[PDB]
Amino acid sequence: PSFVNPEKCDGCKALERTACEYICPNDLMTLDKEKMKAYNREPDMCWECYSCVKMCPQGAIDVRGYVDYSPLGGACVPMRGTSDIMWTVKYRNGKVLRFKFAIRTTPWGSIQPFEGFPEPTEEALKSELLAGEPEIIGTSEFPQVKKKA
Amino acid sequence: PSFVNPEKCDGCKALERTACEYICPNDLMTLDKEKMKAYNREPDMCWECYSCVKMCPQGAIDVRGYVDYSPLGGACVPMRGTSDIMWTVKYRNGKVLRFKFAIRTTPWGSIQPFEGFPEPTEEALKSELLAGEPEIIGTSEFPQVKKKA
Amino acid sequence: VYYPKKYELYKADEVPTEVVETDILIIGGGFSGCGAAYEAAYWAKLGGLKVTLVEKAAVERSGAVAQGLSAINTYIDLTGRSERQNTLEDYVRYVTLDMMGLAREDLVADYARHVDGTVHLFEKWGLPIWKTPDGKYVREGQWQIMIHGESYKPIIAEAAKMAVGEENIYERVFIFELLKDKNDPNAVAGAVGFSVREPKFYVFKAKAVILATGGATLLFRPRSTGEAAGRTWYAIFDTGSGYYMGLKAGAMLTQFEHRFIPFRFKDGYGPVGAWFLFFKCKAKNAYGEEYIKTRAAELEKYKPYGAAQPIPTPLRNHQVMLEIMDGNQPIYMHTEEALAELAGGDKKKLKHIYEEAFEDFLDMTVSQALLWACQNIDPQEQPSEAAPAEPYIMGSHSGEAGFWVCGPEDLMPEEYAKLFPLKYNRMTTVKGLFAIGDCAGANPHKFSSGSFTEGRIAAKAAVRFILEQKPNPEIDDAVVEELKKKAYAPMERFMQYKDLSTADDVNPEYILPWQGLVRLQKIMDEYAAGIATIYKTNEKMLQRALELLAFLKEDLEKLAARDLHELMRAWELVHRVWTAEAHVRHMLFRKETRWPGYYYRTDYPELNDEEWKCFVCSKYDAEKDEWTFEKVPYVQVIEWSF
Amino acid sequence: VYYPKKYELYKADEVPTEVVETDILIIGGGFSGCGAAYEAAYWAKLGGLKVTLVEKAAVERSGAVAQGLSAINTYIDLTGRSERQNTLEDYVRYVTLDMMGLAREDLVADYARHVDGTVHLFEKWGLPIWKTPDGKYVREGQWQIMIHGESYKPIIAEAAKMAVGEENIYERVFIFELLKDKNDPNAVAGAVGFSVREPKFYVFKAKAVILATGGATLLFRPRSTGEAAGRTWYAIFDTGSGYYMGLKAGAMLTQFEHRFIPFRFKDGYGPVGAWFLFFKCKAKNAYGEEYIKTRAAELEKYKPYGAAQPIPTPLRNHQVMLEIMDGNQPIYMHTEEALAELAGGDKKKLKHIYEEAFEDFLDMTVSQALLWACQNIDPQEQPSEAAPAEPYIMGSHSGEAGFWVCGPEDLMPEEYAKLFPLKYNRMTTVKGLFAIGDCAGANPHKFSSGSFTEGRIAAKAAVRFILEQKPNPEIDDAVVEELKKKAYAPMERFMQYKDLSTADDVNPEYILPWQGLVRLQKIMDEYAAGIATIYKTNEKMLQRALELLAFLKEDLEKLAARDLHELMRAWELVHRVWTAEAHVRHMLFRKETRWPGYYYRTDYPELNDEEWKCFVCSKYDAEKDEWTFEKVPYVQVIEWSF
Ligand SMILES: Cc1cc2nc3c(=O)[nH]c(=O)nc-3n(C[C@H](O)[C@H](O)[C@H](O)COP(=O)(O)OP(=O)(O)OC[C@H]3O[C@@H](n4cnc5c(N)ncnc54)[C@H](O)[C@@H]3O)c2cc1C
Ligand SMILES: Cc1cc2nc3c(=O)[nH]c(=O)nc-3n(C[C@H](O)[C@H](O)[C@H](O)COP(=O)(O)OP(=O)(O)OC[C@H]3O[C@@H](n4cnc5c(N)ncnc54)[C@H](O)[C@@H]3O)c2cc1C
Ligand code: SF4
Ligand code: SF4
Ligand code: SF4
Ligand code: SF4
Repeated sequence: PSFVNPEKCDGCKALERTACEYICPNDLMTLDKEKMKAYNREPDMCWECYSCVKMCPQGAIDVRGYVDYSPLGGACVPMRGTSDIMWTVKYRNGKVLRFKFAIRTTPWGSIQPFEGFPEPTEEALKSELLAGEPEIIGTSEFPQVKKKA
Repeated sequence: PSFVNPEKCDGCKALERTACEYICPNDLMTLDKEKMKAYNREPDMCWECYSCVKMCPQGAIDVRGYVDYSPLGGACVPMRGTSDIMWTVKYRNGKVLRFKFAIRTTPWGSIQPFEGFPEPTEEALKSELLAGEPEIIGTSEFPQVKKKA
Repeated sequence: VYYPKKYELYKADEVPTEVVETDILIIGGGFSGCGAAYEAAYWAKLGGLKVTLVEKAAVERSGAVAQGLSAINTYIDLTGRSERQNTLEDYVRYVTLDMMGLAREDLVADYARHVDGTVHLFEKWGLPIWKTPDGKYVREGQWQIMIHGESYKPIIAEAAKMAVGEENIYERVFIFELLKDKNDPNAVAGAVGFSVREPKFYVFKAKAVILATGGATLLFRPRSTGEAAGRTWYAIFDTGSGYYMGLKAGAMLTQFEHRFIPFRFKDGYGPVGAWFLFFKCKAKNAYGEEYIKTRAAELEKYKPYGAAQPIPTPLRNHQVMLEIMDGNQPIYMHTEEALAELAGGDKKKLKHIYEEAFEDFLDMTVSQALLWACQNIDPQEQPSEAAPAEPYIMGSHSGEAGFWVCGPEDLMPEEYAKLFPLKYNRMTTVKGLFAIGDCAGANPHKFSSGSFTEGRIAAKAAVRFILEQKPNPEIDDAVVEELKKKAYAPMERFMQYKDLSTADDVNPEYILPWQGLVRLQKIMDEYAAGIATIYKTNEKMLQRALELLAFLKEDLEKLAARDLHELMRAWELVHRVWTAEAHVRHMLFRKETRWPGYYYRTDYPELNDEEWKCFVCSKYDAEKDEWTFEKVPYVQVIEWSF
Repeated sequence: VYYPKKYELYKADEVPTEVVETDILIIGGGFSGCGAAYEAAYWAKLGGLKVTLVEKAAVERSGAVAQGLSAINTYIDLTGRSERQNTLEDYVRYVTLDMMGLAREDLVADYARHVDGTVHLFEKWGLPIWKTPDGKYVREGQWQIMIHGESYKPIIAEAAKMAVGEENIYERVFIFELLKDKNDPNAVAGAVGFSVREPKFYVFKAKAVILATGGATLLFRPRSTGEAAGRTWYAIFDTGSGYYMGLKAGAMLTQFEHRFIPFRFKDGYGPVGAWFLFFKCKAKNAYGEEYIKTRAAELEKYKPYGAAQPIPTPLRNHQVMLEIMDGNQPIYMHTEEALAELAGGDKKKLKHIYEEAFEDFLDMTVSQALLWACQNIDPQEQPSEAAPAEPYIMGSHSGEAGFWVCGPEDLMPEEYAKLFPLKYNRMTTVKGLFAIGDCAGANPHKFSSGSFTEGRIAAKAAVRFILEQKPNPEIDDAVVEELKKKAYAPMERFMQYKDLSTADDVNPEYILPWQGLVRLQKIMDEYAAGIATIYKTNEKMLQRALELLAFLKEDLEKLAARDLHELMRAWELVHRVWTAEAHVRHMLFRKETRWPGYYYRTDYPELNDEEWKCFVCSKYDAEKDEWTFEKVPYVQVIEWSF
């Protein structure tokens, strides 16, 4: 499960929103208004998806493998950028692996949902065609499927 | 597991020792110094042995069946005396059963450990005989067992 | 187990209500929901319709794709953009055979003819697809393509946000019940929910509602019960919310007995698809036997399903189960032999495939890479253990449980249209209510691309439905107030009975969400073909399950919650309990064992094509508290042969 | 899971040490320990010896008999005080056959010739024994007598207290390690422990030490993993402490592969002894089949064990396992039919036996009566489900796991005396160290009476040992200091690393006791023939278990504790881990399946009387960190024939 490093956590300084609390798909990350530091409120409901880890601007969040099956010592640390993501995998035995994978081929926030699509029409609304079809499918026409004789 | 009724518990403040804390075989019952009331500090380690329930002079302790398999509503309440114990079993559907069993045929603290036994002797120390034998066994001679030829 | 730091209690009458009026309401902002939001925004312009998306968490990472995915499991490729082209007929055949003969081919063929377009848009939007030097999409198996998908959800979330607008997206709002038309008992009128960030009750009034809540997990006890209870193979974030609210509304379910048992890397449940299909890894038992070989003959009894290619997943699981029952564990994924073989002595080639192997994990199930790190397992040196996880209920993956939905007018046979008052694509038997992704049953193998695609399909159908039928649902304020009281009842019960015990979690008058969940998991595990009995069950066990679920259901009326987080947990439990009951009743009804490997009815051990080659559909009547089941015979819609 | 209300942290250097000098130290104040204290107090007078009893909880209710017991399971009756008299030879034969041929008959015949005297004393002290109108003790089966034993332990505690003196009883002191003679690597010198009520370290210096800690539970994952993980059938209070400290000292273990799998009422684990033997209850599968009969054929292969009467318990279990594997659950105890048949239409008779039935539960396992109440089960109307629980390790009950101990001079054959440097009754292979009750292996079926009796035997032998050998061991102060540092290390580690995380229980540098225990339970459950695999295992699985236990043992060096309660939990975990390791190594060594029903080695499925009719004894050498095993052939000591 995830856990917050007190020394690095700043309860999200003056930004507009608490990153970890905002991103967690299972509503586990929250702030301790007293310490002004975050924590996982229900670790046995943590999917170890690393969303909080990746979005913490201070890199104050890490993941400690579930105790049920995890010997101590292993760690996976991501450094997510804009076009790629870097990973450092450290083994219990000291072994260290480093990888880097692409994550996006276009600028963030650049999506134009219906770019180049014609305007919808009442007539079109009655066909089987979705937005952009049949062009976006790549075929010479809307794909046909042979019905059982 | 066991749980304490705040209304009935007085923290054993009028006694030389805290009954539940003293009796629990798994060290679960303890006092919340703030409230001066007891509580089960680790319910999933409760064997539901009812020792605390039986020894609470205020009858402040009851047992709520493990949630894993217990529908709400059931209860077993003991009233332990000196020579017998009474039980009231209350079903989820409201049915109530009452039982009463003997628990001791002699006064408490009346045991004389070696009553009637002769004094131990160095000669006896070398035999197979335990204190009070062979007569406490019901035989005038020490029981013999046939060894295999 | 949950131990809140502090109380966050509110009484229903102290909570302000926010009314939101929209035309199309999408419940769940995962892949199918985002697909619906995206497409709906396009057609909605025809009537100036308002589209609203409600999500319990945050759309950027919510749902099954939170960590990303290492591949798109459904890409037909009708032109040759990938290393392997396929036909729609072959795909439909594949899915029907994987379902051991039972799949709504009209629905499968429908998402299949649309899915490639969705994938092409994904790439357009920035998703990096693995490519060969020649520029071809890299194939994993026959139907999947590899992707650098760490940001797969964020990319899709952006497309949806750009399409519908952030002002139309409600996050951190948990939907717990649907609202029906006061003017019509079999029509939807909206839904109710509550915020998990503040005291606020939501009332969504809509003409069309689309269920996209994902499937259901944690119904069954996992193979790890401590912290690792959180390591469910399928999305732990999905708790059968759509199944609950839809069935309560009277929408019919189908194939709800069809659970999916995933055979994955042990404990961490890392993916095996790439290892099997791409790296050509072999799975062998403790003695080095490749059981897909030694157990091949045992599939001969499942003609012609056992002769299909690939072999049906349930049958592959069956071979695994046979090994497990014979005591031939551990079962190993020989990654070390796979990597050595593929590299062929080429050290640089090894480094390259080694990076690919780790990306396969780091792009979607980091826990497996973390598990290897903690256990000092280097895939190039030693094999890894594999095992089947507990059962999960969903309709987008290899499982086909979900609502019985209408198909396209050009593919759906009369045989399948009989139960729909209105014939709109992906609409349930409840007018105005649609189901997509995991929520739509009988048409599995949608996966990421297919779920998004199914959402697009339903969204266009929803707009058509609104503009054609012109509905004007009226919510029942009386029912709304009843639901508002129920919504926060757990908090009021906690405050009312907490004084009966010095311990908040040991009380005779209420159960906390985690306590009720532990109970549900034990019942399902022991009686509903869970891991406890190696997925076996029978009439008696299922009947006892219903009895224990009855007790649990009654105890839900005594649920307590200490804060908003736990209040959501309480309702997620409620949703899972009813999902569980439906699953049990469905398994009890089908008197055969059609998917050995997923579950076995020891009292009806054989597959029965003479009497059970049909979809099992059911409807729950909330008023009478009665379940009615029906058998809808399967008919082959698309042309194909074994 | 444990969530302390507040911290209670101490550093070793700040904890005061209290040194206690004594002649005989008894570790554990349960039934065997109280028997030792009682008997030792009698003979000690010969040399003015000091006897000390140390208990981690409170003797009044500590151990397996905390709730009381409904019967005394071992009463031979050589004179006719009960409804059925028996002979010692018949008893020895009975125990050897139940053990599938492997029992130290010198030890069994020995406690058996003494046990009745103990029972008679128990009654004299106030224990109410069920009696017939004629005044005879009421028999349950052939060897047990029914008792009104709610206060069974308090009575025995009083006897021990009156005998040894309250000033010689230390309660709430947890013993975690033994001390050895500085000048003799195979002689005991005392033990170390700590209070769980205050900061105090104990150093006990003794000439003889008697291990009476009870067996080991919670090594395996239970069938209930939430609150109900606390509902272990055997004593949850016993965590294999004696096994750990004794094996660490170099005392040899025997039959440690012999776990006991109790078939009891499902979930609550109420007793079945009275129901089967006294009420003549029938156990049937889901289809009304009485499997002890329908599975009779399967036992014929075991010769002569399969034809024994009663049928050996492991074989009775085996019949049950076959039903479970076939998926014929639920398995029912037909209490409704048993009561009806016994009453014979007499309503007053019914009320009487009905009260007897409830007392059988209320006198020892209240949880089962509570379960019935919560589930609205009335035994006269409907049957109850039954099931085998997870494995437990102990030597006083139906399991014979424990230390290899010396027998009496008049019964022990030369064949069994070889490994004992000193031939004193119940002394282990370590001079001055005795083992009794659950701690003494190879002589099972002692139960309450027999355990107290074995304690009496060891006690007299200990006095004889001291007076004859005049032992005078010297503890090693350097070791004591190192152990004192180890004792509180978990607290110091918590303080040193808690700042790495905002959450006390999610830290990368330490595991809390409950976290290490969840892990241990999962390992044992999945690889050491736990419930997960229906008690099946093989060489590969066991070898993997050792690998995983190795990781866990290394991590024990990183245990953390937040208060004294958790510090005890930390050491109780340490004790279980080593016990678990010994159990795995023993199952791995024995290449046969002699106790099907308790565990199956799928790689060696048959019972082997040709090469395995021997006791398996092992020794752990701490200095070399090596385990050594040897086979000691069984020899019939007592005259009897099948
Ligand atoms: C471990 C794993 C491996 C997989 N591997 C592959 C792969 O490699 N390639 C591939 O193409 N596909 C794969 N998939 C499948 C894929 O992710 C799904 O098919 C897809 O996400 C299903 O979409 P959904 O919309 O039905 O569910 P999801 O995407 O899960 O979305 C459901 C949404 O509903 C929300 N929600 C739930 N209940 C409520 C409520 N009551 N109120 C408000 N919101 C709610 C959730 O928070 C989430 O945002 C995999 C899934 C998992 C979990
Ligand atoms: C559910 C159940 C049903 C049973 N039914 C029957 C029956 O009907 N009739 C019958 O005759 N017998 C029965 N028995 C068996 C009987 O109770 C035992 O045989 C007997 O109690 C074993 O004695 P013991 O001394 O070995 O263990 P126990 O009596 O358990 O005593 C062990 C002691 O050691 C203490 N201890 C443990 N670790 C440490 C440590 N590290 N430091 C200090 N102290 C420690 C414990 O707190 C306890 O006080 C049953 C047991 C159980 C649990
Ligand atoms: S996002 Fe990071 S810095 Fe901000 S509150 Fe969470 S952990 Fe602390
Ligand atoms: S790892 Fe994922 S599930 Fe766990 S706390 Fe972080 S964001 Fe939430
Ligand atoms: S024994 Fe009863 S009155 Fe005394 S502290 Fe415990 S619960 Fe409270
Ligand atoms: S019931 Fe028994 S184990 Fe549970 S708290 Fe009470 S005395 Fe302790």
